[PDB]
Amino acid sequence: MLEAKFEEASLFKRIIDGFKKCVQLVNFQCKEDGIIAQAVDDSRVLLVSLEIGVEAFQEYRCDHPVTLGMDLTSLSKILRCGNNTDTLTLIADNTPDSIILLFEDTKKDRIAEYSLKLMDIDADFLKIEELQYDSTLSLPSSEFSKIVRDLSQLSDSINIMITKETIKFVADGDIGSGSVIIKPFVDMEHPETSIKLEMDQPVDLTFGAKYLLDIIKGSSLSDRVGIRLSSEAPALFQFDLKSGFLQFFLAPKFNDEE
Amino acid sequence: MLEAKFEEASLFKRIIDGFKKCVQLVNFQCKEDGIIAQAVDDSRVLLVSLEIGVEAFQEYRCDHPVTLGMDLTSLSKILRCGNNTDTLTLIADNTPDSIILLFEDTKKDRIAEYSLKLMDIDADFLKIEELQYDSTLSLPSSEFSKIVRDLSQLSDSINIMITKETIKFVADGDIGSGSVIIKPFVDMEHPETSIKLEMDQPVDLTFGAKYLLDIIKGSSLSDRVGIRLSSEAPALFQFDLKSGFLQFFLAPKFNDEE
Amino acid sequence: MLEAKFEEASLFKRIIDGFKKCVQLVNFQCKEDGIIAQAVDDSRVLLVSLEIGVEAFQEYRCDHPVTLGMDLTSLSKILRCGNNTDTLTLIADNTPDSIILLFEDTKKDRIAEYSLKLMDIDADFLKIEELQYDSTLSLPSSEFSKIVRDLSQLSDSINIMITKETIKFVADGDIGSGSVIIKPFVDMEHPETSIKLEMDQPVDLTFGAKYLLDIIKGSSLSDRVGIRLSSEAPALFQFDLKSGFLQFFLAPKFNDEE
Repeated sequence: MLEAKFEEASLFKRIIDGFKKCVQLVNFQCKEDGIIAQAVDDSRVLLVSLEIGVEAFQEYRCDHPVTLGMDLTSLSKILRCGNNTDTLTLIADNTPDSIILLFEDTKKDRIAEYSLKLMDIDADFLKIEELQYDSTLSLPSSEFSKIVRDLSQLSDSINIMITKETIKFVADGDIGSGSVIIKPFVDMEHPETSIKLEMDQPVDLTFGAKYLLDIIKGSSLSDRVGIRLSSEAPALFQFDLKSGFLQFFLAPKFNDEE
Repeated sequence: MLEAKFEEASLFKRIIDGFKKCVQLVNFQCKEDGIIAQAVDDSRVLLVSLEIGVEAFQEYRCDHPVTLGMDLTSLSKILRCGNNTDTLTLIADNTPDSIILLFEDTKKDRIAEYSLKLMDIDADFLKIEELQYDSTLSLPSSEFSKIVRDLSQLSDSINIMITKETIKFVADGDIGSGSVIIKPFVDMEHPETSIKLEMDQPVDLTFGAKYLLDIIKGSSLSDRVGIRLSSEAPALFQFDLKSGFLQFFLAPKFNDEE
Repeated sequence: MLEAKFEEASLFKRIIDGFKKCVQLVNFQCKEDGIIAQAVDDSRVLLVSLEIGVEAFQEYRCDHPVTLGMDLTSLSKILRCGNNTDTLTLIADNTPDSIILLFEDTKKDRIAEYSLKLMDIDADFLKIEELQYDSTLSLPSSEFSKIVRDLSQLSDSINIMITKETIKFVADGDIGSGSVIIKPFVDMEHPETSIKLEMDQPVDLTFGAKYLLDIIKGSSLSDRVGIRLSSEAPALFQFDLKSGFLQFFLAPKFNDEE
């Protein structure tokens, strides 16, 4: 058996929106200590990796490990079916015929029960996070989202450049160009808004804006976004959940296509 | 002559939205005691039947009966032309060249007058309400609307099932399934929200979701919705107006297409 | 050099929306005393003419005259890139390679700099305002906008008719007709809302609704709209800026196409 009760369905809804772009079908490995899920896009340049621990649920129980393969368009369709604030419960049995999603509101009446037919997916799981990235920064998710959205209208390629205490986002395109330059600082009235940066090596990488636009919709899960960039590996964009994370690994455009 | 002054145009606007889906042209029989109107969809599985009495107007006068045949797309276009709160007045003469819609706001200046060319429709009027239905229920229009909207994304056929004190809405589809189960109760703090049910015979009927989605947009006219279901007749969905009603008769899917 | 600092980017954004409809590329002549710009639509029936004086800026400096030819779709794309309240600064040099747009918010950090490649446009500048128009009226921009939007759904041609103290807007079309009749008055509690009219000659002109819909989006720049109409010239619709204007000259439909 498996019973995972979210305190508010909105968290699961936004987690799956993190995947609803950018990728199609997903395996959800539920183990005794929580849920992991991974998904690669078709061009195989962006991996989405979710980890929800037990404390991020209001209740959680998994007797044996169980893998739930799900169509994200169909699961999203099912996930529009409550309020954001209803307690959504995932329920499955030993070898799962299908997953069962059980909503419940503050008015304990009229409980709604959906069921998603589970598909079969072959689980090629990737561990591609490095130990050392060339630079690490963190900034408010809102601010990263606006930078990406704005620059995405000038060209289809956004270029992130890190020098000593200087983070430069640039898009040069046919019509024109744009450049947002941010610098590290500590806001004392609100550590909400600070911009942290550790630079071990300057970086100059360029990413497709399609994918950065995909990545920034995790802003609805975390106040802040962590960006680990490296010339030797895909870049990592991390949104921290209440004891968990949603991660986007994105490969930069190559040298000759910059 | 005919002068029918709505206190607020929004009521007429929402009544015609009740028809703007699901059907195209409509006859409006205006008699000394108010307005009736009827309209069948093309597949001839859903009838929309409106009755507005005199008291639902702020003023009403009809010397002789008169039938106003109207294109609902065109009348809707005309009906976007004020505020929701302006006093809309229908005006016609003995044998009507066309209908005249006269708006007026709280600032008695700049009055706006539209005219809709009347068409010719042959009035095949249907009296298909039964005396006894197998079961009758009533529930808040908001709640019925959310049930229908949610379940409509899983399959194109919603199945209503009434057993002793148990009302079950179910959609099973290709991707998955959903089931909302409600039970009768009396809310004392708010009779707004109660769920009434009289069951003389259990029912198990299945309706096309296209049409239930059409039906639920009468939620903007009434706090509550009344559903009379029967295996021997089309189901009746009723929204009560201030001394009147908007009714949807919907034929269930047949036995072999369930 | 040229440095023109708007106190709020929203003004420039709305000015360019005034052009984003109805016309494609535009020359902006910046001289020592401010900015002028002109643009004709393809059918050559509507001219848009902007004049921003120095006081409409929070800061302004232009050493020598300079013409900035801009793609309005591309400049609009760039103009979605801040907040409405950031101080947008236009910057160019003696002979301009391209225009530079520099945003700045209340939080003086992270300043964003865009650049629009300038095109080459041949400046056929028109001075088509008359001395005497047949009639002049002024009314709230909101009210003119609603009249146009409403009447635009009945036909594609709106007909403005001015008699002694009577301003009549009419659209007769295939489906039906509509007519808004306004009359001059002075509101004392709010000169905001008054309707002024000087009639030297009655007018009966008819305008394509495509273009009136284009014209009314200047409502976001001025509380009021001034309409000079004449049978001997294109009609002039004027929105007054804080020491400036946005003007729409629109040729009426001819006599035989009324």
